[PDB]
Amino acid sequence: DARDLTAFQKNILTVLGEEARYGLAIKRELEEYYGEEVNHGRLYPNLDDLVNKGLVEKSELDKRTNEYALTNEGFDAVVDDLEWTLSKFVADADRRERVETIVADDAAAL
Amino acid sequence: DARDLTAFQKNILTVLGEEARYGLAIKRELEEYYGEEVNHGRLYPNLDDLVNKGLVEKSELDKRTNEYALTNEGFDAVVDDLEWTLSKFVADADRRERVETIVADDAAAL
Ligand SMILES: [Cl-]
Ligand SMILES: [Cl-]
Ligand SMILES: [Cl-]
Ligand SMILES: [Cl-]
Ligand SMILES: [Cl-]
Ligand SMILES: [Cl-]
Ligand SMILES: [Cl-]
Ligand SMILES: [Cl-]
Ligand SMILES: [Cl-]
Ligand SMILES: [Cl-]
Ligand SMILES: [Cl-]
Ligand SMILES: [Cl-]
Ligand SMILES: [Cl-]
Ligand SMILES: [Cl-]
Ligand SMILES: [Cl-]
Ligand SMILES: [Cl-]
Ligand SMILES: [Cl-]
Ligand SMILES: [Cl-]
Ligand SMILES: [Cl-]
Ligand SMILES: [Cl-]
Ligand SMILES: [Cl-]
Ligand SMILES: [Cl-]
Ligand SMILES: [Cl-]
Ligand SMILES: [Cl-]
Ligand SMILES: [Cl-]
Repeated sequence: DARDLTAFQKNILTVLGEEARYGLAIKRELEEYYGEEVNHGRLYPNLDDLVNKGLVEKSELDKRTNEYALTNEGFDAVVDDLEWTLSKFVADADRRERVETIVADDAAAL
Repeated sequence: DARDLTAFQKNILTVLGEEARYGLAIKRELEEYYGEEVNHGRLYPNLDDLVNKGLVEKSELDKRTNEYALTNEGFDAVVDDLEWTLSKFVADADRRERVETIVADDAAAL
């Protein structure tokens, strides 16, 4: 599994689970999550790690810009952790109601 | 913030989101997740960290039950990360349906 990834690496995969993105756009999504700046020197070595692990695929677009996307193995890692999180969180009917409301509101906002 | 926690620390919170637990029980749940041993010396220093951060407490349910449990702030942290994860995962109708099915199957197992 990918269950030994860092939180930062897992968050990259979560970002790419929404859609494929350029490196700079991943950085912005992570900054919005953390509420803090994310340095290029942290992001890109971690992207290279995820590509080497087969969880992310890279597509070069010019010379300063790459597009990154989940592989199926990377998507499986996102789903695996979501399934585990939900298995623990959905502990009674009120928890089930909370989750279902979140999902339906996210879908309605699309 | 709770968004700066390590993956290991976030996984403790997830375990306690299911129910309050004795330390040895947290260890078991984490070992089932990771598929590798989790040493005393990794788990308990991090439990102490989460207590000092106000996310976990030692609770005394009755006179003979003293377990680890989420504080209100710890529960907020678990919900906050689930909300962010779902906001990125629920990216179209098929993703919506997938999460609905995960939740329904979890609920049925209760
Ligand atoms: Cl981490
Ligand atoms: Cl991290
Ligand atoms: Cl994480
Ligand atoms: Cl983008
Ligand atoms: Cl870029
Ligand atoms: Cl960009
Ligand atoms: Cl998750
Ligand atoms: Cl699971
Ligand atoms: Cl309930
Ligand atoms: Cl709830
Ligand atoms: Cl309901
Ligand atoms: Cl609700
Ligand atoms: Cl227990
Ligand atoms: Cl114990
Ligand atoms: Cl123990
Ligand atoms: Cl026990
Ligand atoms: Cl498992
Ligand atoms: Cl305490
Ligand atoms: Cl709680
Ligand atoms: Cl999550
Ligand atoms: Cl959010
Ligand atoms: Cl899907
Ligand atoms: Cl059902
Ligand atoms: Cl059933
Ligand atoms: Cl049934």
